[PDB]
Amino acid sequence: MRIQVNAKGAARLLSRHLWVFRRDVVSGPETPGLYPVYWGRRFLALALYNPHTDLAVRAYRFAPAEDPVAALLENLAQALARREAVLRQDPEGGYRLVHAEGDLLPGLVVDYYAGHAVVQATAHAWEGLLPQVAEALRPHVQSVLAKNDARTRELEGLPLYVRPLLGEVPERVQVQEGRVRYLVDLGAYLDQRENRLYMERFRGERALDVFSYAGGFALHLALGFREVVAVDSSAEALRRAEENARLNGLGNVRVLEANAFDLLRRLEKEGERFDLVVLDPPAFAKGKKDVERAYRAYKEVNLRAIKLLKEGGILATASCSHHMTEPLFYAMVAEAAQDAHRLLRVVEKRGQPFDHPVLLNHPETHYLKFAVFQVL
Amino acid sequence: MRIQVNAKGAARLLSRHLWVFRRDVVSGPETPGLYPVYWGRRFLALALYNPHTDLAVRAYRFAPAEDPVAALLENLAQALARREAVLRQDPEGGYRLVHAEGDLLPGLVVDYYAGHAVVQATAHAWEGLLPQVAEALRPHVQSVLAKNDARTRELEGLPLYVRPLLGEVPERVQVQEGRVRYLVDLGAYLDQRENRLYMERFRGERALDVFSYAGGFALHLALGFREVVAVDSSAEALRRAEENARLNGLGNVRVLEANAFDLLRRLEKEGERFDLVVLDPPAFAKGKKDVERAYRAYKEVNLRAIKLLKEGGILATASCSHHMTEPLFYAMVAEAAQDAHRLLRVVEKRGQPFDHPVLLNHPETHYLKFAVFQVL
Ligand SMILES: Nc1ncnc2c1ncn2[C@@H]1O[C@H](CSCC[C@H](N)C(=O)O)[C@@H](O)[C@H]1O
Ligand SMILES: Nc1ncnc2c1ncn2[C@@H]1O[C@H](CSCC[C@H](N)C(=O)O)[C@@H](O)[C@H]1O
Repeated sequence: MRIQVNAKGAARLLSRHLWVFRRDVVSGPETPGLYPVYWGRRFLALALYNPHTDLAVRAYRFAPAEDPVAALLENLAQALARREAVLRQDPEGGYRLVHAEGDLLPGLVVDYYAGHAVVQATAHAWEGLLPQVAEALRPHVQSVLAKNDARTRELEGLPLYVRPLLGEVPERVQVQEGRVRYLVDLGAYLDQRENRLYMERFRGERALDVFSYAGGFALHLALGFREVVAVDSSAEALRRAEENARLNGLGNVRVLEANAFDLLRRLEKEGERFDLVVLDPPAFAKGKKDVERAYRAYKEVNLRAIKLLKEGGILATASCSHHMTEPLFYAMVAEAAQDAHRLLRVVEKRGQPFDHPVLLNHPETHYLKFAVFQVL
Repeated sequence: MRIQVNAKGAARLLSRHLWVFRRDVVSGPETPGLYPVYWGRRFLALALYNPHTDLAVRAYRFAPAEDPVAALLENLAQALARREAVLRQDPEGGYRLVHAEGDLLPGLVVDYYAGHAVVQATAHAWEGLLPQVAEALRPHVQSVLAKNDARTRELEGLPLYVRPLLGEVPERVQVQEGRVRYLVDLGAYLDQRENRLYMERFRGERALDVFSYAGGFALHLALGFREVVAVDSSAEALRRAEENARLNGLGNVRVLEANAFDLLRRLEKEGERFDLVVLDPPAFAKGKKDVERAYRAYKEVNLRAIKLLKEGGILATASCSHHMTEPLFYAMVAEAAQDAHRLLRVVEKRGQPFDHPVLLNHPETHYLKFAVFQVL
């Protein structure tokens, strides 16, 4: 079987982007699987293919190989390899083992929560290879969970479920993130792992960790701040926080359930002023249409946090959405510091950690933005 | 005396940008100096003012102070302070003491080359304060040179010259940059200091440091690469390189005078292939008009270096021009890796070191872009 694509799709794969959408496909196999892609009789790549989706082709190799399935399971080896050296030098931390496209393993995500792996396939061809994927994980895991309930799997013609693929997987587990530890529900945002560690270098009296979830940022901040106030919407989240709090021996970490948009503008009126504020909200946009409205949401919250800071305070602001490009994200923060009539010096601009790889030729692998500013 | 500005200029200073151009000024003192700025009878800031230039106002304080000259010399203290802690923990390295606008000291630049300071005033009001500036520098320098030959000083109505402002300043001096040392002509690009140190983590056979000047990158690379080949135009530059080379005890550092644009496309034909390439060209654009042509220049050289790399090699590419914004710079590198049909993974994205501060509300303080990619 061969996948044929037009001149547009051919150029995309030659520029090294991995996706070819349906409208640029001419002919393709009858069923989902691993097939080679051509532009006439010129080989372009090997790929994960689905004939029933707008995103039809997902390249994982740009050179012909004897066995397409071997080549794939090969990328998985080299992807697990790039980690290991770190997996044995900190077997208790939380790291990503496979970051889909970024590791040339499209539609596959596999996270490591200190021994207990969690696989996540979202491309049809993977579903049947879950047993091989698990085989490569045993030399490092104590178990493997298949969390395939993603609503995204429905577009692929895949069933929604969740269940073990090796050993026995607990209900939860603790992760050693630097000088602190946290729990995961076999919940954890490994993307901000190294940015949370960055925050340990700051000292001060009051710190306000907004959109904190389980208080990942608060635990690190509690080590250098008199008081820390983790804020969130889901009461279930703040709870995991208090739990992570005591588990570390931290008393200076009071939580506070509420809607950040009301809590902030309010704290500004009551005269509340902090030494460091961390903002780490969620997408605010599911589609290219939310970009406009999302921009305002992000702006408000940042404008507000800036006003809550004392002269000299630190602002750590972030975004994880693929709809909030980096130039936009930074434009917004400047729009916020502008309206606030406050001058922010740039402390540092960070992105995604090494275990969440980014491919230049494939923009969609780049979503995390993390910046640290000092108000003057 | 008071400086009056229209509604546009008033908004610029309220958004915390420091410049107000001539067309947004209503009334101002008869001669250059330090005056307060108002929008009607509403105080906006203190500033360095020149009535004969398009760039009329340069804010250095956004609050009224008893003594405008004291406030200025105060910013200078807090600017020298932010360094010192580092100046005593590495008294032999090269650091920037004053980065103009970024330190709220407009039109003033003062570099430290291991004890020997070099001041550079480009705003008229500073010229008469050079003696006070030098006073704040003695507690740290062995001398102070006034390199005021910048062609830019002519717009300000200032004379072009160069001469000592304290002690005796040598003809040259060595700087301790990490695990290597280099010479300066009382020549040195302190902006790339911390990016050169970053490069020490790489190992490999052949490394090609293009646009190297005195071989700052080559000296660091020689520590982990079999051979290193510093390239440049000015033969006088490569010479300082060989000198810096032997001074470190490095034999694996051959230089090569030539025009990078010819040398690269050529090396591609001769089949030359490297393990790491560093590109650190100059502006390529003096004005907003060169942006178009500059873009192509930057693109070519990057496209070429990418083709010279082996599968797995590292590319460290940079830009120091204020006309090549960051999104443009990264677009160009993607355009290059695209045309090259090579897939580049992002190793790291860095900017300017702490001693070359950037102000969010004032874009012109941000010019350095430094990125590291791994070809796959
Ligand atoms: N409108 C809203 N107001 C306040 N918090 C919200 C919100 N909408 C979502 N959130 C919370 O924002 C959080 C984003 S995830 C936070 C990640 C956390 N800092 C870590 O590093 O682990 C979620 O926990 C979510 O419950
Ligand atoms: N057309 C050209 N071809 C090759 N090199 C050039 C060039 N134009 C300018 N250069 C060289 O590019 C260099 C830019 S400065 C290099 C900085 C150096 N890497 C350091 O870290 O100290 C200068 O030394 C300049 O002489």
